[PDB]
Amino acid sequence: EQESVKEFLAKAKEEFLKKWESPSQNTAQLDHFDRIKTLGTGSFGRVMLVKHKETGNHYAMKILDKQKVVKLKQIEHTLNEKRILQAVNFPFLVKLEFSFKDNSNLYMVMEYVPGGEMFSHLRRIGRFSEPHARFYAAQIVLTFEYLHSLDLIYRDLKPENLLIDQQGYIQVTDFGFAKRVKGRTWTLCGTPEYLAPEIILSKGYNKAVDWWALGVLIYEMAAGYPPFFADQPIQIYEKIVSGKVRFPSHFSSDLKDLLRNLLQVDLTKRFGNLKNGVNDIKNHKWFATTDWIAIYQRKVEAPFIPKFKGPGDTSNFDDYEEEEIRVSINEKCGKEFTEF
Ligand SMILES: N[C@H]1CO[C@H]2[C@@H]1OC[C@H]2OC(=O)Nc1ccccc1
Ligand SMILES: N[C@H]1CO[C@H]2[C@@H]1OC[C@H]2OC(=O)Nc1ccccc1
Repeated sequence: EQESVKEFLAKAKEEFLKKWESPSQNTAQLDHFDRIKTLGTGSFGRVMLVKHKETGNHYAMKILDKQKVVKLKQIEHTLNEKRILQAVNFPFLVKLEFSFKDNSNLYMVMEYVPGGEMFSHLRRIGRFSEPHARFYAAQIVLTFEYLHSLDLIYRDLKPENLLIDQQGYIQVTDFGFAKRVKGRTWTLCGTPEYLAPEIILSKGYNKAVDWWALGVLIYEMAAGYPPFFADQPIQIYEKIVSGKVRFPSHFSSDLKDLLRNLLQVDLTKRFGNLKNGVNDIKNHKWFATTDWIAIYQRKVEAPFIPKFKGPGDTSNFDDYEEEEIRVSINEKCGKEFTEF
């Protein structure tokens, strides 16, 4: 397709490109915030809940150690992440509010989403019913239609990266592997359980890898566990490239048919990567009850609302050792991060 969708995406690309070509920089500093709690950690950064001292607003602050970014070969990826986040705008993406750097670290200050990760709720309940999984899946389909139209690939879809907001809708966080890509790209990155066969085989790959990952996510939401799993990654990779996938008997026939077309090992036959693009997915029988405009407008009542007391409640996140945010007397890796 309808002209309203075509015109929506043309305007979205226009607005993205203006920010992409003139990124914002240096819009706050560390001592504007009080530190509250660590919400998660990793090899080269962590995420902390903070409170802005003048306004009282809460935020999730991602802190990356510049020297560890360089050593783990993530320079280009960290520059991709901040440039993309400062340029996008869509209902189901977390908003970037501030960014800045100092002698030691890079900082990205995001909206705080207090309901926690979809992964926690999935494991507490066991599995989601098909209507519940389908509500979340429709939001990811729309978000990928938006990102792919901007020539972006997301490359890290998994339940840990989908936060649940106060109204029960998804907010996608972590753009650490996202990239603007005209054609193909080649980096090995992602989480093993979610990787498409063409990534594992070191091929040049495209946006079809996000549609494969959506197949893995929908299977995991409806079954309670992902389709390909093992103790060592090499064993996971062998199952993925065979693509041999068994479905629980409680799966509907429509769900199995959709999953066979998303978890298609031949990328030239995979739903989302054919001539009709995303409409092969939106028009599939498993989505026949979905009102796509109502989801986009956030007019559907959600299947589940998280329990929390207020905008600063951390009870839906877990506990980590609290470490210092040190800032060196001397500047580190200045050249490498000039554009940040
Ligand atoms: N979590 C982000 C995204 O929604 C919130 C928040 O940031 C401000 C507000 O932004 C939007 O509602 N964005 C939008 C709306 C319609 C079409 C395209 C983009
Ligand atoms: N989203 C989580 C779960 O899948 C990914 C990711 O974390 C690592 C990996 O974990 C599993 O494959 N879990 C599993 C496998 C079989 C039975 C029960 C659980």
